[PDB]
Amino acid sequence: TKVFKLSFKTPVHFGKKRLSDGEMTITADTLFSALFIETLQLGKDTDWLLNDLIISDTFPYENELYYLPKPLIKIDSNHKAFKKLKYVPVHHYNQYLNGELSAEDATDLNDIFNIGYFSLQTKVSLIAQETDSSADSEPYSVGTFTFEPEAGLYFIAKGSEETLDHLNNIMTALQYSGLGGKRNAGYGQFEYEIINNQQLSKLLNQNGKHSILLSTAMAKKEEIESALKEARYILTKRSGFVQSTNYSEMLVKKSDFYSFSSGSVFKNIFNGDIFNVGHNGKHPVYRYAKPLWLEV
Amino acid sequence: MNKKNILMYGSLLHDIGKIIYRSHSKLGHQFLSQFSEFKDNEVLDNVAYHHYKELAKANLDNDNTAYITYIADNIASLFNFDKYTPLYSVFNIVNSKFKENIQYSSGNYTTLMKDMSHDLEHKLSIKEGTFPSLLQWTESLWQYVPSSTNKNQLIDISLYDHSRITCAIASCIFDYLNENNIHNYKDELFSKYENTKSFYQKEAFLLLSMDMSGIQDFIYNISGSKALKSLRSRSFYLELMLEVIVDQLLERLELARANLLYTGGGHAYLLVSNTDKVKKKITQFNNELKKWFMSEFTTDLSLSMAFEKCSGDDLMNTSGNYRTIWRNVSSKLSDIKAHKYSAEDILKLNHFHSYGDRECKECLRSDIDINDDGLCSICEGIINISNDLRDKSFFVLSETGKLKMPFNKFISVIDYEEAEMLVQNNNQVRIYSKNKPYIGIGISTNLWMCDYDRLGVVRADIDNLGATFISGIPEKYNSISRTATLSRQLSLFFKYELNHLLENYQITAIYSGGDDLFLIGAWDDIIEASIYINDKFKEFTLDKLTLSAGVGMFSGKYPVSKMAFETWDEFKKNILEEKLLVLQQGFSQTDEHGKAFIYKMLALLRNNEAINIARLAYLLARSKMNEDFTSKIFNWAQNDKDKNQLITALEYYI
Amino acid sequence: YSKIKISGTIEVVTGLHIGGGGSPVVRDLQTKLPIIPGSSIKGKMRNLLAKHFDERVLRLFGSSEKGNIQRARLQISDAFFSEKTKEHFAQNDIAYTETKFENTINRLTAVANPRQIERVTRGSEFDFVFIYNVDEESQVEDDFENIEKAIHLLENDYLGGGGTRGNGRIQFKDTNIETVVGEYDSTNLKIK
Repeated sequence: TKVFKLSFKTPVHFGKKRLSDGEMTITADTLFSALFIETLQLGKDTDWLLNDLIISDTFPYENELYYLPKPLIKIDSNHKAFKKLKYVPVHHYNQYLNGELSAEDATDLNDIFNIGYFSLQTKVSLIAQETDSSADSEPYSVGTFTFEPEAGLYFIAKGSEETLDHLNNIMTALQYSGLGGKRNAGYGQFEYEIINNQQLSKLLNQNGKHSILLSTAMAKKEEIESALKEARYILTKRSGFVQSTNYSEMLVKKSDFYSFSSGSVFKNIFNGDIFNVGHNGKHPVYRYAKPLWLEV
Repeated sequence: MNKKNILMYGSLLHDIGKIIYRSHSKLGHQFLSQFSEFKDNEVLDNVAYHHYKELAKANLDNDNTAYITYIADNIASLFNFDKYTPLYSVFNIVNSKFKENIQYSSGNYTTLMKDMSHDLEHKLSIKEGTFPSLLQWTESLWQYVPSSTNKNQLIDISLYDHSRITCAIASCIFDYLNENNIHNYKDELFSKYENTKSFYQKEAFLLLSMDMSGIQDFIYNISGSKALKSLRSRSFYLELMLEVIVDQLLERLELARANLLYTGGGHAYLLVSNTDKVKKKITQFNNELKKWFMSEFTTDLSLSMAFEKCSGDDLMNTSGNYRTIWRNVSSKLSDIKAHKYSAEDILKLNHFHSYGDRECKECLRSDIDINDDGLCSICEGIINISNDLRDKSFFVLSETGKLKMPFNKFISVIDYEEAEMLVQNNNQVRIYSKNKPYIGIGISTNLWMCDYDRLGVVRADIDNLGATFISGIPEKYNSISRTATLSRQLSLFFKYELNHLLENYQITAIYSGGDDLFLIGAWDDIIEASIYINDKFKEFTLDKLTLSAGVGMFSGKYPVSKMAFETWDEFKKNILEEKLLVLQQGFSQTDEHGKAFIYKMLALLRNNEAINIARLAYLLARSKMNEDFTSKIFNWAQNDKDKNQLITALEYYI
Repeated sequence: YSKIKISGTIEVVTGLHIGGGGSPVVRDLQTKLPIIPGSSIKGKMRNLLAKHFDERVLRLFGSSEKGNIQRARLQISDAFFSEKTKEHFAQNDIAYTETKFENTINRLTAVANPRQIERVTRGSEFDFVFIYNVDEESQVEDDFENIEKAIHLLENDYLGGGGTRGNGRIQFKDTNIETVVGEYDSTNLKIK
């Protein structure tokens, strides 16, 4: 159960809906997809790395601070500053759950949150009839994000030791390919470091009555009734396309799927599952929904 | 007449007679005793007997609407009334006048009296469903008529506000008492002061609130070439969905349009009765609405509704519990937002493999089904309503239309003459307007929406609006009616002054309302109007509410859904007023000083090193600008603050 | 299955001008230092190599628009100033970016219309990285020959705007090729 930390040195585009849209963090779905396809490019055995690996969503970090997303618990007071905040440092993570975080404290934390910036890159396309004959060029836009020199992303993983070694190898291999969006266009390379934060390790090693879903998950058919007993949650529509499956890419697109977001609180833990979103393809296409809980 | 309607009509005019005196109960009764349409004895009794001294000997039946009208006045609210008392703006008292030592005159009330007799003679008619018209006329006519002119009381409450809140309260009371199998109101309430206090403490009202979930993302996934035409209609569409939703709700609860107290953003607030049937109906309607949204959007928009029990005694700000119930309903709303769907709901949700085409180029949405030329159905209707939004101003809820509404209904657009034809047709229609007053055509609902028409984009939010809406004025003016009137003023400003002031600016109004101002236009015009709007706000808020605003310059033809996510006196006086003008004059006096010369200046300033100071000096020397102009630029460059200001001014210069 | 890494430096013999802002040049909105967005490299390379002739282009860069899925075999990232150029310029106190004054003459009027173009400074060096994922052992030699020709063409051509008008000639130095994924040898692959 080691955690990986990522550095890019070149901006990467994530994106939610349109190429000009930009993001800082990705969900476990994309990471699982990318790691899987990288395994397939290496051509190793997927079953081991199919139903044994547990991954968190990606999370931003700064020079020396690690953060987690905001738990959607019901705090009874200001209800303005707390809305604007997304991420919490580990220093006061349990303090916020208790209620020690002050409104001015939230103000301060939010102030420190400068961990990158967003930008729009313009690109022009002359593959059209602009060069061939009488026509115009095709400008379009992309959205990219530039992390600070000591800023990047990290995930929290758990599984068997053999699973961890395989993940290590695959992560190395992927290091040089991309992630995010326009990988081949010059965005999203990375060098990674495995660091063990004692405090975060403790954070994973608590025990309590609540539990914070850190990944993008959704229980099976036969667990949902008992899972949804007392929860505070957000649904997050996940859509997207697929790579080297059927003849027409524009014809291929995994069906819109829904999962809980990454700040929900649950009473009854559920194991998740890797759901097939496949239809009319030459292979099954995997979307990831399996939780990693922080039990407090 | 329906006894509830009799209540409605009488309550709405219970305190009308003040205006006649200002030109009481008895004066109102005599005046209203002249008119063929409104000559109902029980309606006249409501006006003639809204005072305790009058109720003492009225010898009315144990079941009389006059007693309900009396308690409505008390819940909504030594006694020397000055007819010349001016109405005071609450905004001062919020963080502690209208037509500054101004004073009203008698003739104004007489003028209103003539106007009211005229509109009573020709414009108003009594029927099963004509209350809304009467309320519209009352609103239009009384909006700056003081309700109470008591010298020892802080006079800031409209007669219109008084009337509306009283009518709503009375309606609520009537429902609650009738549903509680209570008919002898004389003994149920008026018997003893202890019995009156017992009813005050008795939970009789619910505060109900509504909230759209998905404002930003659904308003903001536009990438097509019709960015203005798309957004202008999208904002209106979501707003109108809200309006039709709430109106349907108010119809179902058989309640009056007065009972709405505020709408804005996705929020809306209503005062409804505390009965079981009401709660069942709320349950059913909520389920239905959720079904509709899920049949429609499934994530992009949802409605959460929450209600809380209350007694009017707290509505009297008795223990400051009015703010507490408001915060409780806000937390309740967030709890409903968290639990949006059930197990079976999502069970269907994740199992729906359907043959679908691709995203609408306008609608960044895959689920909806394109038909021809990469165009779906709902989006197509959005383009149609955009084209008719400017020219045509009247909207109608019809069974056949171009816009799909949540309650299996459709919206179309018409002319004033077509609306008159619908009155003759007697169709189940409601009129939705472009801020059109003095209409009086069928159900003439003057809904408020501000439709006015590199690029500059300015986005502004009220900073202290969370506190103003709830805490507002501490401990002494937190009456339900009073915060309502504060809301009313803010609403009317943000939907009327936003129309009026924009006249001289090359700006189209994209999103205005609640506390959100989302404006786009010409960069220079955007900046200028933003300054104008800040100053005008600081006038109208009497420097009590502040706004935070940002302006960003974006290239044309950009996807605005990406522009939006991008987005004082110091700026006005120092940069624009001082530096910008002198620089402009100098560049006027000396020509050839193109972007080359200025750009060398920019280079000189941007590299903050002393040798660069010397370079800037020499370059200035090579120009031919008046020595005073060059010396001022050099002196400004020396100061870090003044250099940053000069840099900004010159960047504006181009 | 192996990946081959190709890193080196490119020198601006005559000033370079990409200008994503446009008359600006591409920068980082924080570092404010010039960069050359790799996609521009990719586009120029593709236009050249395709003009040299098609399957090979598809193999190299990938299109997947005709129903045939192959996936890009080449990844080209943007480049940056090396520390070397930065330290030299700071020591010698040389601005990074030049502002060239241009002019245009109307005919039948003979009037002057001033123009301004921001060019990257002569002599600066960019560190570039290419990644070639050899998906077919029995073709990689061929591919590199092709990539060689592409590089070669660029050596006598320009990037970006006004390249006919006299800017954008670059040079390639200190190219080293290393294998970083898999166990495939790279001691014989050569690029100048």
